[PDB]
Amino acid sequence: MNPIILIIILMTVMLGTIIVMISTHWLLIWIGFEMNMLAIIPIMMKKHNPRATEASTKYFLTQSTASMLLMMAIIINLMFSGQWTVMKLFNPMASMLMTMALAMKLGMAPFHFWVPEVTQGIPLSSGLILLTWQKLAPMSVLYQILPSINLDLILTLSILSITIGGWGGLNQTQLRKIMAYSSIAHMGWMTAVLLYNPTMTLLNLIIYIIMTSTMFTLFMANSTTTTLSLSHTWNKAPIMTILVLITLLSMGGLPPLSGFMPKWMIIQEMTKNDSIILPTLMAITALLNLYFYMRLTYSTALTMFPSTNNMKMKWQFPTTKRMTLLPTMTVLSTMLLPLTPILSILE
Amino acid sequence: KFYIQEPPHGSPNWLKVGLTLGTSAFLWIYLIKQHNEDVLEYKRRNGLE
Amino acid sequence: AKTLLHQYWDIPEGTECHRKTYAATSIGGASGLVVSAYSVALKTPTSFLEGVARTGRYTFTAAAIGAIFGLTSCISAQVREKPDDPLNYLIGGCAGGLTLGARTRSYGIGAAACAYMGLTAALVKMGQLEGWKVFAEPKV
Amino acid sequence: LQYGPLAYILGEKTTKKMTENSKLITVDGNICSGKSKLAKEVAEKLGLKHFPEAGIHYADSTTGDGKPLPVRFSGNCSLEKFYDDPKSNDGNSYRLQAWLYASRLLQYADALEHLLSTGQGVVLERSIYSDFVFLEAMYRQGFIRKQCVDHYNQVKKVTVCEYLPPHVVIYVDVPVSEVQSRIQKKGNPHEMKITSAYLQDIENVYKGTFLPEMSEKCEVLQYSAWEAEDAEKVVEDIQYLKYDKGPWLDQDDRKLHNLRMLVQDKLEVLNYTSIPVFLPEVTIGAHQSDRVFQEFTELPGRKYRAGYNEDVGDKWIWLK
Amino acid sequence: YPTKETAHWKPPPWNDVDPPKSNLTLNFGPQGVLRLVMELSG
Amino acid sequence: MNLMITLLTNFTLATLLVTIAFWLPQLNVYSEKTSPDPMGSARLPFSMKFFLVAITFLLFDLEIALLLPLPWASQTTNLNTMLTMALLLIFLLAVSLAYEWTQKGLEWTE
Amino acid sequence: MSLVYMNIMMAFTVSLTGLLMYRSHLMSSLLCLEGMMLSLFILATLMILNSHFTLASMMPIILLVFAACEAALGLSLLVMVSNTYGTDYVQNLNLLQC
Amino acid sequence: LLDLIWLETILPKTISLAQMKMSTTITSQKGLIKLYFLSFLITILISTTLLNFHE
Amino acid sequence: MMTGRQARAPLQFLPDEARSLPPPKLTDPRLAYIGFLGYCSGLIDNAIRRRPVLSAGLHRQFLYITSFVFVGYYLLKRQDYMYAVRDHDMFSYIKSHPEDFPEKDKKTYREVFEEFHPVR
Ligand SMILES: Nc1ncnc2c1ncn2[C@@H]1O[C@H](COP(=O)(O)O)[C@@H](O)[C@H]1O
Repeated sequence: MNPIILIIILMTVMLGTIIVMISTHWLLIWIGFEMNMLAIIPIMMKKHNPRATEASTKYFLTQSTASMLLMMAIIINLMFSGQWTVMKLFNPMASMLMTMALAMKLGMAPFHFWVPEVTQGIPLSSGLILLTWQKLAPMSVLYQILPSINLDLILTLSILSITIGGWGGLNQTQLRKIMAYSSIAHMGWMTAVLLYNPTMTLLNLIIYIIMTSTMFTLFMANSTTTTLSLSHTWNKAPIMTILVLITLLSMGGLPPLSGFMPKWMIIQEMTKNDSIILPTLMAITALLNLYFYMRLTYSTALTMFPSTNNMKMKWQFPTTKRMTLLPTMTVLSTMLLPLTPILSILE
Repeated sequence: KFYIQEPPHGSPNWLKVGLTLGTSAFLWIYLIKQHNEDVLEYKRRNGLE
Repeated sequence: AKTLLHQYWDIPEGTECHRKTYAATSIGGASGLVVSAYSVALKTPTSFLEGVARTGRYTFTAAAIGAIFGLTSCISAQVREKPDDPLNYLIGGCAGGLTLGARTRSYGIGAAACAYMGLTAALVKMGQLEGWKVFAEPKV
Repeated sequence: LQYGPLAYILGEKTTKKMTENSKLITVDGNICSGKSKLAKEVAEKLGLKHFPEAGIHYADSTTGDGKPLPVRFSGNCSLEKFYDDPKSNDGNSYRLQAWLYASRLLQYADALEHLLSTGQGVVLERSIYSDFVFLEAMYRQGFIRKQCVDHYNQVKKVTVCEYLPPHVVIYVDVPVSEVQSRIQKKGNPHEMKITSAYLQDIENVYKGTFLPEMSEKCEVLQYSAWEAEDAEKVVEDIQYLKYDKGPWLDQDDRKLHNLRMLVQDKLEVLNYTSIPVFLPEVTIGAHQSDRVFQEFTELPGRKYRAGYNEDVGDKWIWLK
Repeated sequence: YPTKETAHWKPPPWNDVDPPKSNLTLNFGPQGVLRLVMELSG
Repeated sequence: MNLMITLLTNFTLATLLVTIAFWLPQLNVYSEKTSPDPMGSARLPFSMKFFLVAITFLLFDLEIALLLPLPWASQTTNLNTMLTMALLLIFLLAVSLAYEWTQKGLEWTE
Repeated sequence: MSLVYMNIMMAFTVSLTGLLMYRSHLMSSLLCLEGMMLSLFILATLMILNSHFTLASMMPIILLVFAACEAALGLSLLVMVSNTYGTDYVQNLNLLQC
Repeated sequence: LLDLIWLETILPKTISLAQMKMSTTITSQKGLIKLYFLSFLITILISTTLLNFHE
Repeated sequence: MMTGRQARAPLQFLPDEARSLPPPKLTDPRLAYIGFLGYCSGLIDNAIRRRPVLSAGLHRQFLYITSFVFVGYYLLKRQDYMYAVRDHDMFSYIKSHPEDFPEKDKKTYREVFEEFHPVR
């Protein structure tokens, strides 16, 4: 963990993601993806324990398989088009292969099988990076290919991802697996809306990024990894319990919080295109999400779990961690509702 | 004194306080100047003179 | 298995029982094959024989569900002389639920499957009549 | 936060101050081995800082005014009650041992931070690597249960593995009869109530479990009762040592910098000490915890951070 | 929600560190003549 | 096709040589060798330095393949961009070698 | 198109069906990854050399080098397993489920 | 009979029982990567043939 | 869904024609709400670090309010420009194509038939 090496690695991750963002050639898109995963491998080997090696092995295998599928789509597109502009593809097989390649990259069910495992075995900063910054680039790739996206495949992937993420998060008690399944459900939610209005997709991506960053920042600040220590934290700082309660209330899309902003407006773009059953089904699965969220807040703040004896020493020391951007991201994740039309800046 | 060890936050960091005050003043006058310039260009564009 | 749905819906309701019965049986067999394949892939079978026993159990159960539901919907539509009625699909869904409960050695599960499968088949008839589109093309 | 990765980028290297005299030395012994002054002599021989035995109010002493906080606010365990009834219903034994292990972990973290920052060696008494010899001496005397033993083992396994052992350890060999006679002549009105089987068990765990692994993982010296008085022989023996064992050899600047970052966060040191394992000798319900927390928040100097208390006389609170 | 299949899943370690669960020895043949028992670390 | 003719002739001559060395002395009736190394029973140790120098060889050979097309490129019109690119690539090789020097790579197998 | 194109597709599908349903350790997965490597390289080179796209001769070589470094990364991962469990078997990768 | 048992049985408890049962079936994986990749193969084959997602 | 509009001048947060609009006032209610959000963020920052909430970090609170009000003003300007673009394009395409938008003859209530369903 040399600070120079960590800074260079983080700059390499940023450079790879921005190379995916700003390029006009498929080869450079793949270049950014490869450099991003290559430089994100040491982030998940920060703590040097065998579980991290297991998680990084699974992550590398899945991402490399997705990248090989991505070249299969690119080479097929070259065969049927003879050109390399990042735009609508010129072959249905190219669109199909690209769609499940990006589904494999983004942990969309049934290609989600690496997401709840890898995030369980890596440190919380690496988990925050994987669940926040990694999702940005293939969203750009899917946004730039939306004319050629097959409707049936992306809709099936979206509904399967939402349902599977909700039903898988309904059972886990670890914080990281709950976060992983919540990320899967949110990914399905904001990929269901992509073909109709991608501004809603970008808004939901920004909201989910901010809210997940707040959640992971609170988890690193409290040094809590399971449900029981997160219950135990009420002796140390009750204001942190209030904060995690209100942002978990926001996490389930309950008004008047920020998490009700995207999904409701996603429904605002479902009935425009004459679709009624679909937002109802995803709303029911969002209710499942809110059920295990309510379970987390019942364990955390709305009750008073029994503590141990050593809390007294922890009452003699303030939190010395670098609690960075916690208040701004907490405010932006709760009271952003009356500024809903700010999504117009994302057009 | 009350604390046996001197706390790191015992004395106000005067450099950081002056930096915060200067940043606030610079941003306020920049916002005011930008608003004045934009409203002047608006009235010159649309002829509300 | 998209054109199989079209062939199921190409036959008019309450007119010919046989082809509706085989179409629903093939739909049930395909669904059971997908479920059994995912179960074998995810849950490791003890051996080849027990794996194909589970696959055959799931496939035959779902095929029986499809055949019973299609047959019951068709005989109810014939006996009511009204193809444009969700009552026939409600009765067929309850028959499928009763068959599933009998296969699973249960009765409360059978009644719940009656209620939910009848409501689902009623909504399928609702979408067939009023043109509900859950997979809507981008219009605006 | 003063020391961070930015300081290490700017050239704050911790082996710049790591001379040959920066040594971590801990001394052990029986209940009344008389080592308490001996380490003090080392503090005036090698110039090393010495730290007393981590008591109940040690965490109370290191922060705030340093005054001993009442036992309700910190500890909730007394040594006199342990000497009175070791098999008591409320479980003073394991609660006292867990609190003392936590205090010793805090003391070892402070010692490691001082050694890594100031570059001066540190002498301690009964470090965290020599605390289980008490607890096992409880379990062989029936003073605790097996669940307490495995809970303490889990706590030690999750806490010790992030730290390095001391350079040289010194064990003073005082037999059971000498220890009992020294206790008798000391004059504490409550110290004769322990059976001599407890001291025999302490000695047995010392010579059966502690020494066979501190003869391997670190440097070890052993002395009898009378040879502990001769300070010049002890300091000549420790100053003429050849360090080849222990993981202090393979320590680069990066690992020591990470250790300095980890020991400067007192929450991070004690995060895994109080794991959510519900053993009825250490868990306290919501009502008492809430009451004692609201009472501790009303104490002077403790309602806010150390630089932000108006009632103790801190100025310019509104400009920070 | 414990079932029969997942009844053996232990809770993870609190520090999330797995427990860790030698050197080469050579027998040089006599093929002066010397038989060396050689210990190597690479 | 002449190149493949040479390759087939050479491979068949090698096959003839190994057939003479493997099956021709089988005519003799010498003996059967029942035959009942320093490695007694221990597992093969994983000397990590060999794997490290192998993957270092792999990375250096990959960017050597990057460095290759200079003799063909030397006739290009934009010589300044070529000179900057080649000097910067060889500087990147020097920087990677310096890093592999510094972080204990070239020790215990120098 | 040409028949060699379809042969390369069938080869890539063979490597795909070999990469997913493995029974051995991670070396088989990396070998099938190299099969995907080789199939994509040959297909890209044939496409570039058949349509006379002169500049896109930068495509094949680059299409190796990057993922080649990525392949090297995978080797290090296997060494980590070889430094932890003794053998790099995939049946030993059942520690993260609980 | 009605306001404490049957009305509690029809809407909320059947839903909760189905939710917890299929949640237990979903999260009962053995953590084997080979099974996950075999399921990936089955999904790809089903999408290419049994659904025809590429038309 | 405006992929063909901003492509002529990409990566422009506030273009030149955005200066043709009336800029939002410094007393905009949305701007004051964003300033309130900044004040709440300062209060939360004081509360999570165990400090006096209404006294400590006054310069910190003023910086929070100032930064929030600045970014809110610029975001409001971009929102107003985007909605001006939206309804300008709406009116322009309505004006350009009046064959798909016929003028409906709004009939009076004196002859149109509304079905009446009595309630009893
Ligand atoms: N299990 C224990 N029983 C009694 N005293 C203990 C125990 N563990 C640690 N101590 C401490 O060790 C001290 C004895 O060391 P000393 O009298 O300084 O040689 C006691 O006064 C206690 O503070």
